[PDB]
Formats: sequence, C-alpha cells, structure tokens
Amino acid sequence: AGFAGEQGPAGEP
Amino acid sequence: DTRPRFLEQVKHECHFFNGTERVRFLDRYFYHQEEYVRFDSDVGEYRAVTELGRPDAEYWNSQKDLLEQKRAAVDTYCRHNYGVGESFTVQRRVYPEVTVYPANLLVCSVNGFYPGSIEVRWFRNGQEEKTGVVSTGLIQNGDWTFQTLVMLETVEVYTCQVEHPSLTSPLTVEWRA
Amino acid sequence: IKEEHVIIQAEFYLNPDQSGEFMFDFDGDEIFHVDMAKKETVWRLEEFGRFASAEAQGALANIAVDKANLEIMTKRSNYTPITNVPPEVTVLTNSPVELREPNVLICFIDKFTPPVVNVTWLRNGKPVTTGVSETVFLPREDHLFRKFHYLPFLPSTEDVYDCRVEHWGLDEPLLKHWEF
Ligand SMILES: *[C@@H]1O[C@H](CO)[C@@H](O)[C@H](O)[C@H]1NC(C)=O
Ligand SMILES: *[C@@H]1O[C@H](CO)[C@@H](O)[C@H](O)[C@H]1NC(C)=O
Repeated sequence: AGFAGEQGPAGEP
Repeated sequence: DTRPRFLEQVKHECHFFNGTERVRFLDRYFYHQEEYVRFDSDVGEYRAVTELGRPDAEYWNSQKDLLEQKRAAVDTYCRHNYGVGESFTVQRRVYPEVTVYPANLLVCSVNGFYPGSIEVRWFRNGQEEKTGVVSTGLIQNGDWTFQTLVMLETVEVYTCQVEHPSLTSPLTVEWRA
Repeated sequence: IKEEHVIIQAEFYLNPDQSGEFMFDFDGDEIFHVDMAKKETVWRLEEFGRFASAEAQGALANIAVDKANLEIMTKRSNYTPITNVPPEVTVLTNSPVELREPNVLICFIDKFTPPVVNVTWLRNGKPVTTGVSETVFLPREDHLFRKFHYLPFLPSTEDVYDCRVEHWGLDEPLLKHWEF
C-alpha cells in the first residue's frame, strides 16, 4: 500500500 | 553568512475526528511563518490570509479543475492515507517502562511508551496524592516514543500507578521508605 | 472537543541555501522524509517501509513548484527576509541513568527558524562524528521548527558532554551540558 502525496498549483507572478 | 533568507512552507493537513467519520483538509501556504493563503475543506475554496495571497486566491479559485481536486482531497488524500498508515500509527502501542527512585522528591520515570496519552498517579499508603506533584508533562523523544517524570514531594509505601492504552491493567511500582 | 489525529505533508524551500524538505508527520512524529540528495524515501522507523511505500519522484516535483512559488512570493513581499528566531536547546537521556548501563543522550533543538543549524556532540570537548544520528527539521504548529540529535553512550563519572548548536539567530555557539 502506497501513501499518496498531495500536489500543489503554481502561483501567480 | 549574513545574507538574507527566504522560506516557502506548504502544509497539506488532514484532521481526523471519530476515526475517519469527520475529516478536515487544509492546504496552507506560508512565506517565512506567514500563512498567506489556504484551502479549507469546510470553506470549499481558497481564501487569502495575510493578503500577499490575493493573486493566488483568485488565480487558483478560477481553475475549477483544481477545486474539484481539492474538494475531493478529504477522500482521495486524507481518508486514503489514514487507511495506508492506520495499522502502524493510529494502532501503534508500545508499553511504558516505569522506574521509581529518590532524586525529598520521589521520581516516577515513565519511559518508551506510545501513544502520548497516559495517566501517572502517586499513592501514599494506598491514597492518591493530589498535591506536591512536580511533573515534566509529556516529552516527545522524536523516535515514536514518549517519556514523563512525575515527582512526589515526600517527607510507609509509595506507589506510582501508570494507565496507558497499551496496558490491560494498571502498571504499579512501589517504593517502601 | 478536538481531533483524534493529524497527518501533515510539510514541505519547505529555503533560498539562497537551495534546501528542500518533504516529510509526513503523524501527531508530531515523522513517518518519512525524501532525501533530496539520494532522491529516496527515508522511513523514520525501518518497519514503516515494510508496511507502506511512497514514490520519492512526486516529492521532488512538489519541491520544484515550492521553489518557483518561493521566488514569486519573495518578489510579491518586496524581498522581506525572514527574522532569525534562535532555538531553545535541552539535553535529556532516553531513560534513567545508571553507571556502565547503555543509554542515549537527546539534544532537543526547538522553536527556531530558519531551518538551518550546525549541531556537534562533544565528549570531553571533542566532536563525536560516528554512531550519532539526527532528524530532519520537524514542523511546529507556530510554523517554526524543531529537531533532535541522538548520542548512544555508556554513562561514566569521568566523561562530560555538550550539545553544541550554531544558528544565525544566536550571537555565539550555544553549548548545552550533561554530566553524571
Ligand atoms: C521596496 O523596498 C524598497 C527599499 O527597502 C523601497 O524603497 C520600495 O519603495 C519598496 N516598494 C514596494 C512597492 O514594495
Ligand atoms: C554551518 O557550517 C558551515 C561551515 O562548515 C557554514 O557555512 C554555515 O554558515 C554554518 N551555518 C550556520 C547556521 O551556522
């Protein structure tokens, strides 16, 4: 069984 | 090294209430210590905190793909990971070891236990001492074990009693004066 | 009132040091981190790795994003640097100490930022650089850091120990002393 890592968005320049 | 530092922190947080019955998910963004934006599952969209997150609040909240991803995180992320980890985290139980010695202060040293939840009680001649108790409180050892030192002011039999989720019944250690 | 449990995937990126961290925290203890040098999952306890897996590659991708967000956020702040917060340092043992009975010294470094320290164990003023261990930077709810360093030892009347800590918030290195 694998832990899932949560992704994040790129920010606004 | 005098040069100024710049720190970005991200904390993807899963809070579990009543096992997995209720779950809160926070995506929290930090510049140094300054939380500037977050996604609160209970809120259901991004909110700018210290309004350096204003751009990120709008731009992220305008990407409805992202939102359904994040609105789903309490299932796809939090409840999933709880399941994976439950066996060796939520259910981890390691017994306390208990040592009593005079430091008077009579020391009850309670060591190597998991989880942190514990009750340490002093008895003098079988009666609970509710005054003169000097406690460290809970000390995290950083290796999935805890300790606590619970010291009784004394001037007979003294017994330290430990209750902990790992134990079927109280652990006692006696010191006869 | 309060939750039974919290799981936190905590990341940071620090410029100009180019230091990344990616770790999972369960109720204040580390499940794992990704070693950014070996690009590898490091389980805080070995057995966690027999119970579960994590794909280290996804963590490297998050860290790339964190550094890009950092640079964006550095400009949006007008280059507001971090204020150094110097650590509190405590040395304790794992268990009650008895002469000639194996024990472990714990150096607890707490409530500090940024997440950069140099830590040396000193036995009678001399560095101990084999058979010691340490944690990565552990997150705090106030968004400062803590860290632990460990020294297995044989208690003796003859030896003294110091945990020596350097951090940009201090004016000089801090020595925290332990002796029998
Ligand atoms: C940024 O910092 C400089 C010098 O500290 C100051 O002169 C400038 O006006 C600041 N501007 C903005 C828009 O933040
Ligand atoms: C730690 O040690 C190195 C030199 O070995 C030095 O470059 C660095 O500035 C030190 N860091 C801190 C936080 O004192």
